[PDB]
Amino acid sequence: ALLNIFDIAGSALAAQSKRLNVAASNLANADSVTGPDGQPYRAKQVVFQVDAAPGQATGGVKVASVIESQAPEKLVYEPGNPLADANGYVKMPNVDVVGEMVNTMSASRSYQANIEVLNTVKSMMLKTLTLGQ
Amino acid sequence: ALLNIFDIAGSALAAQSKRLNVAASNLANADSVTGPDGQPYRAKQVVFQVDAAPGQATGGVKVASVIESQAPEKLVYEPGNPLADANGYVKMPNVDVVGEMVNTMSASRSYQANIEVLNTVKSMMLKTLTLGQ
Amino acid sequence: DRLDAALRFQQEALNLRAQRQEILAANIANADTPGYQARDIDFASELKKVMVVDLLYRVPDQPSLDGNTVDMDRERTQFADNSLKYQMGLTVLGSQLKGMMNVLQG
Amino acid sequence: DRLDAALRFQQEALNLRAQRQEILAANIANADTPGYQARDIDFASELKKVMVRGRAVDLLYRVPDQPSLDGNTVDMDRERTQFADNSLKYQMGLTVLGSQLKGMMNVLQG
Amino acid sequence: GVPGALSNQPAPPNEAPIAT
Amino acid sequence: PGGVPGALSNQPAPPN
Amino acid sequence: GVPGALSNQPAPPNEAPIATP
Amino acid sequence: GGVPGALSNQPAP
Amino acid sequence: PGGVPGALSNQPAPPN
Amino acid sequence: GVPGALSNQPAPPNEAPIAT
Amino acid sequence: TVSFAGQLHAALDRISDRQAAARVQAEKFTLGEPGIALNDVMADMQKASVSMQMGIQVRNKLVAAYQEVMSMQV
Amino acid sequence: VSFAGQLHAALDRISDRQAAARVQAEKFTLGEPGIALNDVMADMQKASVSMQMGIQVRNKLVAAYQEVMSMQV
Amino acid sequence: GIALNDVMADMQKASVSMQMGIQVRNKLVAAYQEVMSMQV
Repeated sequence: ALLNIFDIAGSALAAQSKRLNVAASNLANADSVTGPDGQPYRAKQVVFQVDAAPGQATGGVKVASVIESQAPEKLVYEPGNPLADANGYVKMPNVDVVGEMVNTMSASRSYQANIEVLNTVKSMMLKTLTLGQ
Repeated sequence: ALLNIFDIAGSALAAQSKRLNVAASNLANADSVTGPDGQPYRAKQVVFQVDAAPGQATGGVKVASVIESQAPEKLVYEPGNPLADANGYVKMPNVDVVGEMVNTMSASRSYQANIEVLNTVKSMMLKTLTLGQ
Repeated sequence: DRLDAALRFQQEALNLRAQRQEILAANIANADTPGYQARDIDFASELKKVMVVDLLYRVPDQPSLDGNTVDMDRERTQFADNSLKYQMGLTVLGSQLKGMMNVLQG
Repeated sequence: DRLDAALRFQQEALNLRAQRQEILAANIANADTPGYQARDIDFASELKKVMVRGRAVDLLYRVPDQPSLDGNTVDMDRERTQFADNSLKYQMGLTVLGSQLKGMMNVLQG
Repeated sequence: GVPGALSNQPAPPNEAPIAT
Repeated sequence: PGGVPGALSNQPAPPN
Repeated sequence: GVPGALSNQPAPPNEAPIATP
Repeated sequence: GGVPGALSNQPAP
Repeated sequence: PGGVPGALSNQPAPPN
Repeated sequence: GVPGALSNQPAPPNEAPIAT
Repeated sequence: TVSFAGQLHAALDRISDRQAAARVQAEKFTLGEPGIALNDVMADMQKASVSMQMGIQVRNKLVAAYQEVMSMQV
Repeated sequence: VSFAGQLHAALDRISDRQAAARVQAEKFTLGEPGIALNDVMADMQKASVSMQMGIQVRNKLVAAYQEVMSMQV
Repeated sequence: GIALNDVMADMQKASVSMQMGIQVRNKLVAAYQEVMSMQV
């Protein structure tokens, strides 16, 4: 379907968009006490894999799944909350602020770099077709 | 012997396309952490050789092989990510973004130059075919 | 006519590229409609069918709240690719017609 | 004459496209004129009338999209889109008419 | 009719009064 | 026919 | 399967409840 | 060979 | 003997 | 030799060391 | 029972119906009727042009052959 | 082996080259992997050049035949 | 192999030589027929 460069750069754009979405969702839920069921929000992470279609030669980036972080959930002593345990510590998400801003900046700069790569390739693509005519 | 220019410039175009593809693959995976085998993505680069069989004076260019770039793997301290080292040193690819962008630009320019060579050569072949007429 | 048989493949490819271009632009235009599904066609299978259309839903990537499954990046890349392939088909068809012409000119 | 009849359609369509381009340019030039209702012509019906009767178009008002306090009907997005489409169709008419004339000329070429 | 169609009759004048 | 274009004809005015 | 593939089935509606039903 | 060109159709068929 | 074109062979290489 | 001229002997391999 | 005049009439008909079909397709596309595509219009016009060039070249060859035969002396 | 045989061989070679270029172009338009646009465009270029060569050879050959048949005996 | 440069040049040279032969033979044949159309 897609040309190889198109597929690689578009996969890069989609992967960076997914990472930015995960960062934004984490930054929104930084102060959430409960979900829809009664469990604390867990910071999400996105794992980049190389989609090496040929044997070890090249390939874009794919995202296998969005994993839930395994870090000590923040404990805040609020015994009056219905979600407090026997000891009374309500669970707050493990979303760090600085890491998510850094992730947003890095995802934006990778997105823009891949956009520039596509823009650069495009002129050569259109100029290839003048070879025959 | 203007026909050999077709082969020379076509080989050059194919080699520059392969180089641009490899550079774009490296750039799109600068943020990757995992490969299909779990290994960290290693930045790769093509090798250019003169496409001359033994006894041939000058030919085009050919891609001998794709080799892993020689650079230290970028160590990141994240001993919370499921992928880690003994001391929590996540290994990230050694992609130098500026180098890859410059490589993409250079490949595009060389590609366009070879296209111009092919165009003017075809024009000359037609004019030669209109020798006496 | 034998002239049709020679130019049938490129004409059908060009028409299919134009139709898929229209479908992709419709996907772009209706990006903000809540509940709109992103539709597309499988170019190779439909080209087989015409040489010898049905719309297939695009697999959503991110779940939106309004039910819109149109992704900007994917369809922008597909739109650019379809434009490039339409230009390539125009080039090939024009080259074939120009060759058939210079065969006759004299 | 038959040479007129065979070439009449594309010439009349080209003239109508030129007139409608003039009307669209008048609509765009009047984009800030208060109390100006955007005008246009229906190309298909006018061309059918031109062919059937023989060679004063009916200027139909464009329905407004959104109300403006100054009474200006000209919607610039629709006007730009129709201007681009009209220009493209005018190029098409030029190309087809030139193809017909060049086919006749190549027939006459001995 | 359609917001961007063609009609034979001018659109009615639009006025914005302060109070009705 | 027409009038001032822009600012003076795009604000609510008293009847007159 | 892969995001961006082609399927003959529309995706299920995207509901996001605020409380558990 | 091992590396497909940038201007080639997606290796993934 | 050719080599890697572009960035790798135009940056100052290590001594050995 | 004048740059752009033609000579039958190849140019020597050039190197840019970091430390002498 | 073959007929050279009949064959020429059939060939001229083939060319004329091809040209008329392309012309009518352009007619409908200019009139704004849905279902007609610009690339198809251009391709059909170019096909008609190729067919007419075929006819012109065959005419040239036939006329040259006839003139050379009739310019002979018995 | 003979002049007619050589002309038939040249026509077959030119047609085979043109058909190969066309088949590769159709394969690329099909979406099958491994076919690069560079090779398609270069092969179409080569096929066009070969067609033009055949046209020129035909033109001259016809001119020479007309010249020979014009000889007065 | 042989390039268009050589193919076209030899093709033209052969055309020129064939035309020269045709013209010289035509002159010889015309002279012979003029001699034989005599009246003695």
